[PDB]
Amino acid sequence: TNKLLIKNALIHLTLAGEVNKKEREDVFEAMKEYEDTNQMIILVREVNVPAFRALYVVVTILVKKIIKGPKFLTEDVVDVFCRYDSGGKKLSKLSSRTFGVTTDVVVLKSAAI
Amino acid sequence: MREIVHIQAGQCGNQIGAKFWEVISDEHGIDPTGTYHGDSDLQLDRISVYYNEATGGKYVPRAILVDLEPGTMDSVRSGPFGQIFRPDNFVFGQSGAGNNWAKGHYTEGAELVDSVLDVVRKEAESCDCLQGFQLTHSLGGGTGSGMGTLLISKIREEYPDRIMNTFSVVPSPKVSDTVVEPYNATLSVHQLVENTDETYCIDNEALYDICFRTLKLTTPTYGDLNHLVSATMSGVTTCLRFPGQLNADLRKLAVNMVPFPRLHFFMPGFAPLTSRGSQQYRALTVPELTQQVFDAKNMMAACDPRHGRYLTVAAVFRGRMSMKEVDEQMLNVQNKNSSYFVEWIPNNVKTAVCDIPPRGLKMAVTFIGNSTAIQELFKRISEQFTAMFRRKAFLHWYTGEGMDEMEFTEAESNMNDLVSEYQQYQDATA
Amino acid sequence: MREIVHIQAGQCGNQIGAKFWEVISDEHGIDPTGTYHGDSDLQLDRISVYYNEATGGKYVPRAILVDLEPGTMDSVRSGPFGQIFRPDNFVFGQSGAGNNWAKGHYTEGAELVDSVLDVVRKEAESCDCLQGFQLTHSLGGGTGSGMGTLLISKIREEYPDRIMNTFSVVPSPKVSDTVVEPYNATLSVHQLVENTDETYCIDNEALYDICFRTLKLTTPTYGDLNHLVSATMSGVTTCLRFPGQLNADLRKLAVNMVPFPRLHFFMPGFAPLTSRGSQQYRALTVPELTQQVFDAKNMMAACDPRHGRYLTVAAVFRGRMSMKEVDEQMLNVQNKNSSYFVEWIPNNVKTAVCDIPPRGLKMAVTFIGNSTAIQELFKRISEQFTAMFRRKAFLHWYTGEGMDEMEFTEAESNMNDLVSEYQQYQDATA
Amino acid sequence: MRECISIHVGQAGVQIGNACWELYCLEHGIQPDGQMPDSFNTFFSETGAGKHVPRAVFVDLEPTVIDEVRTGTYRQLFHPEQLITGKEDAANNYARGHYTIGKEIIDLVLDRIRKLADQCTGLQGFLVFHSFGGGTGSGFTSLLMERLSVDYGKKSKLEFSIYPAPQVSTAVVEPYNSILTTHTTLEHSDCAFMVDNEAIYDICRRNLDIERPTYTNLNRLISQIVSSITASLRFDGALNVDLTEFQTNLVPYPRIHFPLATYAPVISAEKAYHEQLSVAEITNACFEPANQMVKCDPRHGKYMACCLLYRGDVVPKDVNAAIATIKTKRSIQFVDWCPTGFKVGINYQPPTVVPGGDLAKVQRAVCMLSNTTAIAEAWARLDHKFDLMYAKRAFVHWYVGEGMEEGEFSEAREDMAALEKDYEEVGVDSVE
Amino acid sequence: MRECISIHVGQAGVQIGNACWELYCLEHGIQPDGQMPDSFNTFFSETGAGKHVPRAVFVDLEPTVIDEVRTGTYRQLFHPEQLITGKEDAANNYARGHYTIGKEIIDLVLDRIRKLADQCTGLQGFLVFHSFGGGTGSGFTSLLMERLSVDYGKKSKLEFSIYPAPQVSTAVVEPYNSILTTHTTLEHSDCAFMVDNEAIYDICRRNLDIERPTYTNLNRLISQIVSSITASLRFDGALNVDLTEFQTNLVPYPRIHFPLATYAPVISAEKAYHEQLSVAEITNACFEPANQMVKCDPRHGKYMACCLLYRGDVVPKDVNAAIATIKTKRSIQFVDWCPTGFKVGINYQPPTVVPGGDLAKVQRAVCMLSNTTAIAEAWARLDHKFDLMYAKRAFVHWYVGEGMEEGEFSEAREDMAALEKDYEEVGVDSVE
Ligand SMILES: CC(=O)O[C@H]1C(=O)[C@@]2(C)[C@H]([C@H](OC(=O)c3ccccc3)[C@]3(O)C[C@H](OC(=O)[C@H](O)[C@@H](NC(=O)c4ccccc4)c4ccccc4)C(C)=C1C3(C)C)[C@]1(OC(C)=O)CO[C@@H]1C[C@@H]2O
Ligand SMILES: Nc1nc2c(ncn2[C@@H]2O[C@H](COP(=O)(O)OP(=O)(O)OP(=O)(O)O)[C@@H](O)[C@H]2O)c(=O)[nH]1
Ligand SMILES: Nc1nc2c(ncn2[C@@H]2O[C@H](COP(=O)(O)OP(=O)(O)OP(=O)(O)O)[C@@H](O)[C@H]2O)c(=O)[nH]1
Ligand SMILES: Nc1nc2c(ncn2[C@@H]2O[C@H](COP(=O)(O)OP(=O)(O)O)[C@@H](O)[C@H]2O)c(=O)[nH]1
Ligand SMILES: Nc1nc2c(ncn2[C@@H]2O[C@H](COP(=O)(O)OP(=O)(O)O)[C@@H](O)[C@H]2O)c(=O)[nH]1
Ligand SMILES: [Mg+2]
Ligand SMILES: [Mg+2]
Repeated sequence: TNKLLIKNALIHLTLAGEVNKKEREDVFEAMKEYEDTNQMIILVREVNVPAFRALYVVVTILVKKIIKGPKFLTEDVVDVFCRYDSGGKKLSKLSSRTFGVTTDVVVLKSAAI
Repeated sequence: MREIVHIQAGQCGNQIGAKFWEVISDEHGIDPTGTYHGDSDLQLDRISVYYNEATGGKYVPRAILVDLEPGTMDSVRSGPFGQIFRPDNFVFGQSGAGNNWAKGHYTEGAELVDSVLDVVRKEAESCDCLQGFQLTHSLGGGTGSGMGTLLISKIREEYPDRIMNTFSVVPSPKVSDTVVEPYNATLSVHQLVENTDETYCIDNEALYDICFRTLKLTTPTYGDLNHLVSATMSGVTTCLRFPGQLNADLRKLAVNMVPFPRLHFFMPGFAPLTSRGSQQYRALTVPELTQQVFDAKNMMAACDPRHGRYLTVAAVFRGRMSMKEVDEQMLNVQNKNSSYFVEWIPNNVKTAVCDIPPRGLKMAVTFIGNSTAIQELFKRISEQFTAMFRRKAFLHWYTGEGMDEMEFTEAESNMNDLVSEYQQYQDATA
Repeated sequence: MREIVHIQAGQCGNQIGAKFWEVISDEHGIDPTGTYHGDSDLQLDRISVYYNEATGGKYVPRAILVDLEPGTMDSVRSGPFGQIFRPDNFVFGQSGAGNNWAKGHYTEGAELVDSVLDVVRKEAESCDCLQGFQLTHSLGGGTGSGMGTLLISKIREEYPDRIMNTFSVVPSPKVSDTVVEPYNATLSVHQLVENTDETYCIDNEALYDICFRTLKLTTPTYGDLNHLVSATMSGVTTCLRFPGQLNADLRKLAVNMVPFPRLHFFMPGFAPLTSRGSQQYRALTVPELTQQVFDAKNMMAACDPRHGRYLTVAAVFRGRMSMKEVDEQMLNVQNKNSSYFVEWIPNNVKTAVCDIPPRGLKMAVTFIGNSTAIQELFKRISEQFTAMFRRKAFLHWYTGEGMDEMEFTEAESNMNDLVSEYQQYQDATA
Repeated sequence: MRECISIHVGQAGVQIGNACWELYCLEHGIQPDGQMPDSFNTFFSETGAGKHVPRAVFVDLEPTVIDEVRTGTYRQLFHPEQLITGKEDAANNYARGHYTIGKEIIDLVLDRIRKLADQCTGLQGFLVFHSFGGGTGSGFTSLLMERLSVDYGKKSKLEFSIYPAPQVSTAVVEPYNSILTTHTTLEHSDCAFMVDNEAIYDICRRNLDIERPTYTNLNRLISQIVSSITASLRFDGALNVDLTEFQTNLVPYPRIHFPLATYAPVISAEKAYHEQLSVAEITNACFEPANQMVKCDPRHGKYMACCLLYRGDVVPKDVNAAIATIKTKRSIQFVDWCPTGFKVGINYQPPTVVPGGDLAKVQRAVCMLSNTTAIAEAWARLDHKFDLMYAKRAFVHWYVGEGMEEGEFSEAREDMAALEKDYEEVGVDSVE
Repeated sequence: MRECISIHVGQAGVQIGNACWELYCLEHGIQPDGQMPDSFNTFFSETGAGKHVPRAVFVDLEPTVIDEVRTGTYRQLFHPEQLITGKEDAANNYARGHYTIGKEIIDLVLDRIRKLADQCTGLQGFLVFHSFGGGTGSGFTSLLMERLSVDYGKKSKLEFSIYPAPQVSTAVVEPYNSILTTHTTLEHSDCAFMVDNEAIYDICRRNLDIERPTYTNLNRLISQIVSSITASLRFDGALNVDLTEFQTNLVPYPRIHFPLATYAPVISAEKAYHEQLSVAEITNACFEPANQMVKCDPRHGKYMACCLLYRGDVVPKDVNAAIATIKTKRSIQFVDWCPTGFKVGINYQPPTVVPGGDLAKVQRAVCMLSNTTAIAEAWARLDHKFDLMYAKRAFVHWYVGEGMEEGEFSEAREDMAALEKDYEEVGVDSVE
């Protein structure tokens, strides 16, 4: 999997600090019964400010829903397809429009909302 | 134009203000006498924002000094930068407050208010265009919490459409250097939230760690704590009185910053803060000046910013730099702190740049926070007020000086409503 | 770009690194202050692989110095090349581990660990593009085996897609300078085989013979054992920061080298090693530097290379030479050692050439071995572990510091599985 | 002959004007003192004595940047009755620049324009320089378009509006000053230009290798674009364009009049070599997302109409060669109902370099002006800020107690609600 | 005219090109600063000002060797947008040059090529220089033949692959980076040249009496061979050959397109005397095992289609006399089905000596590009190295954890399983 890439990104870019300690501790154990799933991706509202809205899984081609947000993902509704950089805790924008083994950070579209 | 009258108060602010005019006279090259020795002619282009000019090229600080004992006023008049003031402006009584909000507002405050407001009226006529009044006091004592909040309940009566920034040195959480500071604060916040547009709430305990951890000192005297506070006091209004690439004043730092008519409690911050020998190990760059600011250990208010969320953030810079570096770094620290910023205010980073650094540095940031991180500061005061009211200790010094017991229940339900607005109208994210 | 953060820990790793930064300052022409005095501008091409560049042209090492008592920290700060570091980096405790793996990982290490990882986080953001982390410690002691392997159980939780080379000065076979070093090592190899990509294991006994036999010295001080170790630490990364013909880095010296995800325990080797007066008896040539390397009496790990077999071989050369002589001699030593290499890996010699020699010589070779000949190093420790656990000597210092007796059963079948994987997957020939 | 006056509202207008009126003095040999060592009689009504003075009004409410003009390099150039100061700024309060303070000095500005508007007879157009951010650049244009479209009405008016960026923000009520002015400036403007803050930094970093630019250097790249709209009023050309022509060629409806500028070539002095700069080369540089000056993907929407204001030694056949390449391409897709929406103007003067400036000395240039569909996303942005900063009624009491009814805010979104549907209306194709 | 661009993937592609682009500047009088004190319009899209800049794309993932080009002798020559750097190399990992890092800047290369293919209309071919060793070399190339054979498709494409040497080796996964790229580069290349590292040391030691060569002096011999293929484009000859003519005569089947160079005279300066250099002398020098730049015995297998590219002072009668000797000789045995598989190109210009170089100034040269059968043993070699490094699953976890299925490794040998049989399928003689 890429389990250390998402779990590091949960408490350093998306849900970080004393404010949302109710929030992220609720969603560690929600994906504890999961994460044997070979890939999980997160959702981000804007590339301007990376904030958490949805944690998703990819079960082997269909994106299931887990804990707010839509249920299935297509190539059309998602604007960018990014990669979590570990060195500077920012978002590496991948050039691949489709899915991949590596990508985790996605941003939806206001036309899909 | 756009003059500022600098009303002082209390034992605290008169020793802050004794250091603040030491800061301002050096930026404009002013001696202890009152003449001019500055290098840049850009100094005297806006010397009339603080300094009325008199005969012989002398300048006087537009400053009104208020006390109830002749104690600190005798110290400042004999101290350095003491002869520069006007001997008419020194207003003082003889009874002395002596740590009593009941005395500083009714017993002695409400008898020597007209020896002050006439001198205010003299200086409002000295103004070409009245901009706003700044007051320097403390919620802890008796004079600065009693006489100041009487004058704010008189100035907005008389000058209702001018901005009123107050400095109130908030009592620290751990040590209590006043036994009735839960009674000199709660009876002042009631008077400040209805008649002040902005209040630069500054703690003490957080200001010692900056002297300990960051400056790396051993013996922090008050001459090196107010020295750091007056660095921030001039950092607000320096964008007014100097040419900048992106200009700002007291009003632009009021309109962009106050969303609701009650939530106007600011927690400042300053950078760079070097050491004496460790000054030559860090790079003096805009990505380095900003990352110093947005931590917790360089907030002058002793409350955790990671508890509670920011609403509006001002970053008044100084010095000459590159605007892309600023616009990049106001994003880069907004990317990683995006969990801390609030949802329903997008692009909540106000920016302003000057073109003159402080005298000796190369570049400097002055930070003006506004968070829900100060909800536990008032939760602390409203809980110390709760225990001392149930035993009703220390009550006979107030009731005997003309004050009712329901007024202590008025302010406690007042502040516990205001703590809820940092919780009701914080997490409303539609 | 491609920055390297140099964490130091323990008493040993700090004294190694205090000689290693003496090396790097001299290749790049850095004074004791931190300014520049080098001759060739090729030093400053990749000067940002180890150095945050501060103001005034000064450079500071990207170095984080960790200890649990200020004994060695007071030595290095008052020693030579001591002022070059950052006084923010010197994070240290007060209690001291004192030869106790259970103290430096649970008791004292697991309380002041977040005072280190903030400065680690601060320097990863100082990077332009993070390449990897090099830790310098020793398995024998308490701090370098307890505090260090705690940090690898934190950094891989934080920086999982980077490379983590460690130097761990292994206890020598014959003499033991620590009573419970069979307990400081077996509880550390468990914390290195799952979390480090490569590990340059160094024995002590082999490093005394080279000072005795080949260098021909009488009194080998630690200032001349680490001096021979620091010649190798800057023998690996010198292809990453200098323009060579066939370039290699910290990653190409990991992908070509580590066939299975567990067998990453290396044994270095340096040449030429002259004497003080016997240098004028040998021709300084490429067929002469190679034949010095592949013997037994110039391996820094005290294990007989003829016992067991190599899997892979890396021979990082330095200095300017001819690429046929390299291609010939790497063939030639595989002719005569054709029974000492392994069958099922053909062309098992990785080679790279730099174009700048060490300052003063003409050419130098940094050999990076990899063999099954380190199976008896672990057969030695896990047999010393076996008797001292049967009588369960020295057990109450660990049980009383937060540890169960099952952990000595976990780590014992751990290493006895590792020795079998140098025997199960050694003689598999097809 | 034909004369046009310039108005500089707010700080962003004045500091741009400090860069414009440096450039026009250099393009004609005009000294900073108004001296010079006949086509330039459009911007400079001269004295009978030997001195040219500009046709400029620098209105401002705070006296900070005006005193930097009165003490700057161009002290002697201006007539000091033009430089109009004030007392206290509107200070990012929209009702403090349209109601409270700007009403006090509205007679001094209009009467000073009234003296300039009867200095000649070819009163051509209006150049207004302002932003949308602050309280003057959008709070005093909307009053000054209210007056000058009642005094004159039948003229042509140009607004060079600095656009509020999607990423970079130096204000907090930055959407509480654009929706308020678009209630007013929509139905009385002619052609409002959009220039973005963010998209110039991508052009200053990548295409110039300047990593640390300044607002000195951003304002040069807007002064060059302004000096190519009015290039034909100052120089003889093959195919001249007029300010009375841009209202006709580029405004297909009484609502949609929002073009986004585009300039080429933007390359440094060291990269002024190494390429050949044909007009087949410099035209394809304009039609890429690498050279946009609004942060929008142009390959999302469709170009309705375009324009190409070439200048320098340009061969008019190769223009016709370079255009015919474009319309037969895959990515560039116009709207179906427009036959072909180009409009080409060749002028005979190369752009002049500024000393100590960024740009190299090139021979040919282009100021593409494009009224495209894809700015609708940039208008969908500043409704979403109004969607969230108004359900909680943030920052409203600074507006209500300054001569402004807060029932107007539910009305001004319906202005923008219709305008977002109009780009969706025109962008689809009328079948049958 | 007829223009051909050159892509230099990997370090070995760059360092060969560092020796190539020294030679084209000398073979035309071009200074290193792009100056000169009409046939050279095939690699040098010149400026209108006097400067010639090469048609070359240098791509690399690690910034080391690019900074040696950006500080070398040819600093001023290149257009600096061509020099595409990266951040961190693929580092002998195939799935780090095709999935992880190569996908980052694949649009930075293709869009930069996109602004070169629209500089001339005679887009002739491609010259991808790359090795098989490194992670960039055969890992970023196989993505680029994927992309350019979908953009262009119908063009002609040429590789110059530094072959992994049979006995000497400087990597460990060097038999992994070739079997993985041959799954990808086979169905998109059209003539992939094998040049061996080991066989050049046999020529530099023996035929030159230079005992200590360098990669400076092994690249000179590959720079002379590339300047013997494109010599007919750059000069006038009696019997010219073109880069569409190589792909027809040399590819007898859509799989087998693996030729190997050969070059005579490789002799020193002291032995430039003592013989006579007739074209019947040096022709037999090409057909010796002592002048084979792949370490294989040519007298084991057969030649399917040789090709001789003479140049300099060459008389075409003696060529026909030299060929008439060869087909009657005993050891050289062609294949039965081919009638006669020669293809001769006589050119006029001699090879020019490089100053400080190895070779003498000779009058004539030959680049025998033989497509032989005997390279099948060299493909039988890298199936033996694959299998003993796959039954133990050596080095697999550095591939699986970088975006690569480990079921694919049982398939790329099945690619080579058919291709090993095809040489044995064609090399036999069809009876009846
Ligand atoms: C006049 C002259 O040329 O003197 C030489 C010298 O004579 C010899 C004998 C040196 C010398 O080495 C020793 O005496 C020695 C003593 C104890 C342990 C190791 C070495 C030399 O000290 C060492 C020194 O090496 C360096 O300067 C390298 O840069 C080296 N630097 C250090 O080790 C170093 C020493 C002190 C302080 C800081 C650094 C190095 C090697 C590898 C990687 C990085 C740096 C050299 C060439 C010289 C002297 C001075 C005598 C030799 O060693 C090295 C490492 O170069 C020993 O055999 C070589 C051959 C050298 O010719
Ligand atoms: N292009 C450009 N924009 C600028 C420059 N300086 C400031 N701006 C923009 O100006 C906008 C702010 O508008 P202002 O006119 O200054 O505000 P105002 O309140 O109306 O006027 P003042 O308060 O009197 O300065 C911001 O969006 C800035 O990006 C500059 O040099 N160039
Ligand atoms: N003929 C020749 N071969 C070279 C030269 N430089 C390197 N090589 C060969 O290149 C092979 C190594 O693979 P490379 O592709 O060059 O490595 P790289 O291009 O740096 O790729 P990465 O480092 O993995 O990104 C070895 O066989 C070297 O002998 C050179 O100048 N000439
Ligand atoms: N920062 C700062 N705080 C001060 C100083 N002097 C007093 N204080 C604080 O002021 C509070 C006491 O109030 P004080 O002003 O002296 O009493 P008052 O004269 O009745 O207003 C305590 O919290 C003190 O720590 C000073 O010079 N600097
Ligand atoms: N090579 C080398 N080994 C050292 C040095 N100092 C200590 N050691 C070795 O380190 C081991 C003791 O560990 P130590 O690091 O001092 O204890 P710790 O501080 O608890 O990690 C012994 O095997 C020593 O021989 C030194 O300077 N050089
Ligand atoms: Mg302004
Ligand atoms: Mg490489």
